[PDB]
Amino acid sequence: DLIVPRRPEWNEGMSKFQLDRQEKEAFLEWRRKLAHLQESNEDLLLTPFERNIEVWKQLWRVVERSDLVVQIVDARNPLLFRSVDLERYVKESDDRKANLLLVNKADLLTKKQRIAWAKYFISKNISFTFYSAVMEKVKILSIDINIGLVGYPNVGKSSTINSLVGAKKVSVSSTPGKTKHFQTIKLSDSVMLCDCPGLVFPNFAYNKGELVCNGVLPIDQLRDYIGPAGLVAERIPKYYIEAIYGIHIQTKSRDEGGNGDIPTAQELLVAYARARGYMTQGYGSADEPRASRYILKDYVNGKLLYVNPPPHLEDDTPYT
Amino acid sequence: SGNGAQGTKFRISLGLPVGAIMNCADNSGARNLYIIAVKGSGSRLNRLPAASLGDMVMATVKKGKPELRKKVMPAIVVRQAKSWRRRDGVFLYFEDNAGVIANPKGEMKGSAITGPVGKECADLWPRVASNSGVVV
Amino acid sequence: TLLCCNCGTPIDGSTGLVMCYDCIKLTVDITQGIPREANISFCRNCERFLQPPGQWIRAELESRELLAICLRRLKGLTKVRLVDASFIWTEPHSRRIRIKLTVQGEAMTNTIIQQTFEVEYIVIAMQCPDCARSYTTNTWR
RNA sequence: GCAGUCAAGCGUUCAUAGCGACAUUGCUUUUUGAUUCUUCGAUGUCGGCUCUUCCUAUCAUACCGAAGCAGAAUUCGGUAAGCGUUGGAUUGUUCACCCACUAAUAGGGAACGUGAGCUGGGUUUAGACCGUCGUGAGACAGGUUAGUUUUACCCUACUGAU
RNA sequence: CUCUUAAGGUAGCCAAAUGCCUCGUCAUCUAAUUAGUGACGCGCAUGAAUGGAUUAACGAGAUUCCCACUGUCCCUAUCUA
Ligand SMILES: [Zn+2]
Ligand SMILES: [Zn+2]
Repeated sequence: DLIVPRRPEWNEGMSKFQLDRQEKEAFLEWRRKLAHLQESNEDLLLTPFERNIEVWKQLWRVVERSDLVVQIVDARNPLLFRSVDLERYVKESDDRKANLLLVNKADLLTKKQRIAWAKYFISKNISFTFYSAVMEKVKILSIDINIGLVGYPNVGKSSTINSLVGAKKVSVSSTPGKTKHFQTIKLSDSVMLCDCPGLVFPNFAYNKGELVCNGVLPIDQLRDYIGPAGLVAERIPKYYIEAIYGIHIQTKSRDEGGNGDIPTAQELLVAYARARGYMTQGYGSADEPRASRYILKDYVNGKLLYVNPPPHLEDDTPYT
Repeated sequence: SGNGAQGTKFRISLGLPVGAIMNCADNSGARNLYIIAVKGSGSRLNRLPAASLGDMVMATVKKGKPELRKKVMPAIVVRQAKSWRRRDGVFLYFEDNAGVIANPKGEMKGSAITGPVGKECADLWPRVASNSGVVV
Repeated sequence: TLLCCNCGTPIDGSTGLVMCYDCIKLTVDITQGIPREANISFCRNCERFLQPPGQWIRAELESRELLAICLRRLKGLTKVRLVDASFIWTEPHSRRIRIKLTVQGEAMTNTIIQQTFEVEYIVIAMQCPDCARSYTTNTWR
């Protein structure tokens, strides 16, 4: 509801001292507002975001230097990362606005679900573009003033830059901790493209009982390891798991109702690392915090595919 | 040594030193216990400490129910395989070494001890006597 | 179909439990053995704090490694387990760090309960001595 | 490094039940440094393992005394070296750091005890790789990996035996 | 726009046999890890036939863990030439 920091005006005059003072102070008011929001929702669930001055200053600089932004969000969960106060924040100059949001990494959605997603992306009147980087569309092509390329990391937003120009301007990584200190691109010299650093937006749901271990948290640096384990367990059923991996895991050894069918990942990580041979220091046990990393970095790549439905609670959109 | 123990035990032959992985006898969810130390053990240079029947040890779960492992917890040795002498003359030994997870007061964590339990262990703790079906 | 056995009144379930919720709230503690106020040093020039044996960690104010250095401060938080030590806002000038901690302590028998408790971290002023001897003209290498 | 000397203050107005200023007297070789006195026709060079003995500047045990010592638990001090002072993870490590038991895991010395006692992980020849430096041969107190550890039968000492 | 007489470390890779600080930071394995692995990178002092990255098979090469096994050890004893 209230998730963005807001910089009202520049006023063009002078005095960089108070131009820095009013921006620092202004930024701090947003932090106090967020703490008040935190008392409200139980006591525990905090939205994922950042609250330092400089990387928000680097967006506060570029929003009016572009005066139009375009978005790069992933197609496997595009409902959550459409932050409410960013299409509302390209509104405040009373000029050409309405950002025309784009969703990328959309190769993974087939014909029976791209149209079902376009139904949601049209019906509630949200700006939308489908691209594997108004109803008459299947997917736009690589053929089809400053542009603000805005995206939270590991969405392939630096692989989008290596697919429209061929210049190799910014450095992508596997971990999402690289993009910072923006780099503008000159191409088709009457038009300019600017860059934005990696800015995750505050989303008020699913933060500690989360689903956000797909694009946000460090997979190589985690210390809960059972949340994403059961998250990988409950979707992508056992037959597709053994189809991809080839390993024999289970035929319901424990017959009690704690597991039943669709097995949880305390007999999955041990069944993966008993085949990969990863053992502990002292006893021969398959270490689940070693198997969990190779499960998570294989799932979030796109090998173990999963996409949620359009935001109505459905049964199953993917069919393996 | 007297950490919730009832009385004083005779010197049973020291069956299993530190590093011994004995079985787990109760239904706590553990399956084996890795002995790291024995409570009330004397210090001699190079003599690594050993646990007899009925001793309270500090141990670590090495297999089963991941709520239980990666932490140090007290156990009580209820079966040993080293043959020891009872003062009424009989020598005896079990077929496996096996212990039971307890709190520092001596109260158990499980609810039933599968398999036999030595008399010298069942007598020294009134909670191991309450949860054991077969005694010797 | 039981009774609390500490206060006596409430009937509680057979899911595996202990005396009443107010009784475990007021009588039973699992957060004992921690200091609720803690001091840490700093330098106003290089902005470097430390645990008093060790090297400066080169983090800044409102960071992530503040959780690491406060966990590495000797409290009872390491052995009582840990989850969700997320940060709480404080005025920058007021020179305090406020962390909420949630441990899952073990009760009288097998029952694990949640906890909400708080520890304030107050920062004192220093000068980073290893930096003060660098300005002092002792022997050179 | 430790011991005393005046002890601003702090310890709830409680100069000493404890701690802490300025400066101040002094000790031990158990360490940093300074010379170059002894060995350059060689005194085998780190650590660990093993084993014996000594010191007290006492960690525990014994007996006392004094406290914001009610009991319980602590603190500090006096005699006191008789008797003990561990098992492990990582590192060659001395050192350090955790884990755990314990009454306690005190500090040291005896050619920085101890290689014809051992080991050879480290260092310290010759082989080779990297990084930096040099035009180059080559250098590095930087990293890494391979690299022969000799003799007692003599005198004494000690252990036993005539 | 330039500054030295040319250019200004590209693709890659990493506390690597190359990282002084350094037992770097985070996670993980362990009861405990200056070790091992994964990840990060203004990298004293990585880097493209002074070859860079990856690699099945092979190795009396260096390194960490597990299973089995054991006098290596607890803690020594006995026997034979
Ligand atoms: Zn009650
Ligand atoms: Zn400083």
